[PDB]
Amino acid sequence: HKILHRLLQD
Amino acid sequence: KILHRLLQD
Amino acid sequence: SLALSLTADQMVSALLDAEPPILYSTRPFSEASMMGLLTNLADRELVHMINWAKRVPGFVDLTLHDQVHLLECAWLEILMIGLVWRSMEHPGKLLFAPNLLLDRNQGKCVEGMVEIFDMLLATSSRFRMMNLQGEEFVCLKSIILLNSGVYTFKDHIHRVLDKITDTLIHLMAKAGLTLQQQHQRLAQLLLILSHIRHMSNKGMEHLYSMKCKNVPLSDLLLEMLDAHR
Amino acid sequence: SLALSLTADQMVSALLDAEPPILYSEYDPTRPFSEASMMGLLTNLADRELVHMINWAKRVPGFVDLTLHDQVHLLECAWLEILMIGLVWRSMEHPGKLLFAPNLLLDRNQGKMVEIFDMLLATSSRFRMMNLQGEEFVCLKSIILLNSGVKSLEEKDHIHRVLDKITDTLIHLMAKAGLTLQQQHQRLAQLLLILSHIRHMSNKGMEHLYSMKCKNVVPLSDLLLEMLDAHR
Ligand SMILES: CC(C)Cn1nc2c(C(F)(F)F)cccc2c1-c1ccc(O)cc1O
Ligand SMILES: CC(C)Cn1nc2c(C(F)(F)F)cccc2c1-c1ccc(O)cc1O
Repeated sequence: HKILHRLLQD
Repeated sequence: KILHRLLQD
Repeated sequence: SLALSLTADQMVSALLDAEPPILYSTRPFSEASMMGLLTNLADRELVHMINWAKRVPGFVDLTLHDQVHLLECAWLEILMIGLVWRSMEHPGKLLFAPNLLLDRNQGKCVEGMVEIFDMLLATSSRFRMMNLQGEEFVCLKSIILLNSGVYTFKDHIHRVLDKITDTLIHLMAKAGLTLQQQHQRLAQLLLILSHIRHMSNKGMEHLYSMKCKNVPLSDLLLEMLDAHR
Repeated sequence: SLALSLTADQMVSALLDAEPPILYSEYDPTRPFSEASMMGLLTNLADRELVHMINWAKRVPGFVDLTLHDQVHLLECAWLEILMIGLVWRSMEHPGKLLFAPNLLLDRNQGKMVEIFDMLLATSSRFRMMNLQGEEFVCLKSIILLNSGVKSLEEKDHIHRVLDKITDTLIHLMAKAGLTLQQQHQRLAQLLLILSHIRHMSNKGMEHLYSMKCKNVVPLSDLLLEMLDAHR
């Protein structure tokens, strides 16, 4: 997984 | 330079 | 997609509204001090950029994986065009932040940095001699986000891009430019994106060198960097 | 000058007949592959194209108006971009294939190189869907030559005038083709956005063939070693 996946997700 | 002379010619 | 139904002036407003703020950062010389400051700044900016991108019309309509791809591909270009924009009123200066203005004499002390500093300063002057407008700037930014990774992999993105082109023209027209001046300015603006891409690639390389040559890098910064490998 | 005093039709005319020839590779199907040897084919092909590109650049309106040092700079900066867009143009009618030469058609299934391949393939696919025309292609190619690398630096202003000139030619071409104003503007942008992708492929490739050099394997003509070195 990746941090970008999370931040964009929000 | 090779390019320099080529440009001259 | 909502973006396609927006009017030119609605489009311009949404972009202005999604605009991230100008963040704040000891005259930096040496790799450590300069890169410590530059990375920290970029770290915080990336969080704003991400939430900015989510407010660019059409972007949200893409799958998460596609959003991730475009961000990974364009992040440094978007940081650089912002930097260049901020530096317009400061000839020979790079305004990384209101409290951090560097000139080329500081890039000189960092191996393989001055060349990129010079490139950024040149683009900044170019923007300036063109009287680049803020509304124009935001349009270029969205274009970079959507275009840079569109061929790195479609219809949707291309139409939204066309939409943005309509918006740029609309703006120049609203500014009183003639038809000829419109397509000439349009071309000039877009020709600079090629240079923006160039500075990003050379910068990305410089960073890989910095990474392997080990300043500490955030995990986010590390992931964005590895995306370009 | 003369470049500045040309009609759009004269401009398109100049560029068209200034076009370089399509060269053949040394590819031989009866001969075994090899990453190194297959690279030898590409470098050899590219090296011979450069000599033609050098003489093509001289016939790009307003290019010879520049000092030699500025001509060298522009070439050093754009050489690979120009080879790649020429390559992409040659491969338009060959979906999933890259036509390096009439006797050398390659698909992504070959190379060590695939990533850059897909970028070129994607670009060529872009030309097809846009139905890019030859007249438009020669304009894009001359724009790259003048744009990619742009005191007495009044040469910069001269390059810009020529660039504005070519922009008018593009619009002139689209208009005569029957496009509405909106369609012209849009198509102009679409073409210019592609140049950004060409710059990218150039930089990726440049960093790649830099390794090949250091990797001490593939032969590089002293001209390629020069051009490459310009980017380091
Ligand atoms: C520090 C890095 C994550 C971002 N960065 N990098 C820059 C470079 C170079 F290291 F690639 F050479 C040169 C010039 C600016 C660079 C930036 C950068 C750009 C914009 C910004 O707002 C903050 C930055 O650190
Ligand atoms: C071999 C080099 C001088 C030129 N080159 N390199 C290419 C690459 C890569 F090695 F960078 F990966 C990928 C695809 C094409 C490449 C070319 C090349 C481009 C156009 C052309 O007419 C001939 C070429 O060898």
